[PDB]
Amino acid sequence: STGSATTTPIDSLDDAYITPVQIGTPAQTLNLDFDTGSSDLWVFSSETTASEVDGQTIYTPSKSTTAKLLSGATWSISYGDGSSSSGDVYTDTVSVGGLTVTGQAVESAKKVSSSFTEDSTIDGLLGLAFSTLNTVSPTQQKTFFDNAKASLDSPVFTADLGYHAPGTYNFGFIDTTAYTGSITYTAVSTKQGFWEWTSTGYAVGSGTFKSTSIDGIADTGTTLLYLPATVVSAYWAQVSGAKSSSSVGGYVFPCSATLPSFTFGVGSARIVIPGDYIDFGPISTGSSSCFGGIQSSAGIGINIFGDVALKAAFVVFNGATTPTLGFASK
Ligand SMILES: Cc1nc(N)sc1-c1nccn1C
Repeated sequence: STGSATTTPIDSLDDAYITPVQIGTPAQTLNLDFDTGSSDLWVFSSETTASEVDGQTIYTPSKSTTAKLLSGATWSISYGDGSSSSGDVYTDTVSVGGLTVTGQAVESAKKVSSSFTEDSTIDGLLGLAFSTLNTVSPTQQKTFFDNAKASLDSPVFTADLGYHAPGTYNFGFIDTTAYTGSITYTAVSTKQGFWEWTSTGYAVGSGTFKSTSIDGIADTGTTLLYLPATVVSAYWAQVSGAKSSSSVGGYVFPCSATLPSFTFGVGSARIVIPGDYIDFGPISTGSSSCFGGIQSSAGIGINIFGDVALKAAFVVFNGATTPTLGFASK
């Protein structure tokens, strides 16, 4: 089997991407944030504290003839930005782009933090990291991909995120029309539960490539590109007036700037992030100070190849017996 679904930016800055997901019988369609940096499929629901729902579409398990409470199971998760959610668990039928899993754990939120309530466009998350990170207790649950994998034509999914435009998540096949050139595959460590790999270096604009190993994770659920402070300083030094602002929480730059591109290495191959992709717009409405899309990972504890990087590539998440990651230009 295969599946194919369109993923759409939630706003004009590509702050996140939402993909429609069918849950239950009859189908209830929710728009979920596909997150290769976590491993829980959770939804706003009829169980979510009413004051914490503000415009999201909810899953109502009592209206699904295939829903079953997973008795005794609870979940609780917190993300790198400090947001969080928690609740109980149902199993139900979940379909993405025509690919169906029966018995998928659907984690129903009883509580969500303010940043979830405040984002009316995101109805929940669909985790695509390794199932070892799933938070359900006392019986850990499998991700949608883990449950689907044996049925897929090939044990892969691909992320093809757009810059200020829709893109595609495919399951079970590699669309050879969706990228240019060849796909370069690179090793993955699953030891921390992530799609963790090592970039071979970087360049800023038209500058020379610096060969240096940069461990990090391929994370569709993180907006920006978080890299070591040395690398990030080298980038922003090429932008007149750019500075790290403790009050804003990262590098800012004059909105009048033309940002340089940023290149990262995948083996001997190179992925070029256009300067436009690094612009996250005014820090507050009407400001002439703009927020940068490349930020320091110092104090995160891991480098993160988030959407800023991934949207410049066609990315293969290869779930073969030994997982790997593939990157192609597009
Ligand atoms: C700040 C910026 N740097 C580029 N290379 S294009 C660009 C920009 N200004 C306004 C919108 N966008 C995308």
